[PDB]
Amino acid sequence: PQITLWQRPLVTIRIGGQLKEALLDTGADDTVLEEMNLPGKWKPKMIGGIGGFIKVRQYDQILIEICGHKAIGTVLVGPTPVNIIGRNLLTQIGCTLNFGGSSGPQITLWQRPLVTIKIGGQLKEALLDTGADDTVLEEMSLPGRWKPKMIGGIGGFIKVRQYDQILIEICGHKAIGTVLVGPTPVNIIGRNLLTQIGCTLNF
Ligand SMILES: CC(C)[C@H](NC(=O)N(C)Cc1ccccn1)C(=O)N[C@@H](Cc1ccccc1)[C@H](O)[C@@H](O)[C@H](Cc1ccccc1)NC(=O)[C@@H](NC(=O)N(C)Cc1ccccn1)C(C)C
Repeated sequence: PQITLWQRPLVTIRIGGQLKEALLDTGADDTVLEEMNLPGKWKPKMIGGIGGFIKVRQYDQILIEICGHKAIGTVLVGPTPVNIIGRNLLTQIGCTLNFGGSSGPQITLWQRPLVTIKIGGQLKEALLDTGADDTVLEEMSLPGRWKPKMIGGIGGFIKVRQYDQILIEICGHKAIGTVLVGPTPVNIIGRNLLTQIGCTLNF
């Protein structure tokens, strides 16, 4: 199958005899599920994201079915707004990112999908992130007017500066779109620019 990124890549998993909805997320190392009470023992863990850390419980060897495909791995359970399928499970279902309509350059998720971007006129690297609505870069100087905005993620909300109609080159592809600038741990390329450069998920 192929998943487009016009929408959030939400899918049905099953985890127990339960269907759940979850987000297919290439920028997440880990898989995070909403609070549910599993039998088993767990380890305490702190995970971070945009706006800070939350505490989670780590369960090992959970089996999930993602789109008729089985995966077995570590899941973290906690007060997440959304169930996130991270690269630890996505690699097991054979999921790749493909640019150019389909293979096309093909990117595996065994490691973090980091690429070089050129943004006026520096090179940075950024994570290709199918779970993000928006593109968030580290603090930099872009020419143009901006406005304050707030965005959130795991851990909460950050204040960003929004610039519209900015040119960016992602792997030699041009995109012209909105970029948020603020105190993000990582440069994130989200669905707003991913779609411009013809990125899909395939398995
Ligand atoms: C779940 C965590 C275990 C995960 N963290 C994580 O993997 N690490 C910290 C390790 C790491 C380090 C360096 C590089 C890569 N990975 C995480 O938050 N990953 C982010 C990307 C990120 C990595 C590192 C630092 C900061 C961010 C996700 O991949 C990213 O897609 C998240 C997912 C998300 C979405 C909704 C709610 C919670 C989490 N989106 C976001 O944080 C964006 N927000 C949204 O898009 N929304 C809140 C809208 C929305 C609503 C509903 C559904 C989806 N999206 C920001 C960037 C604008």
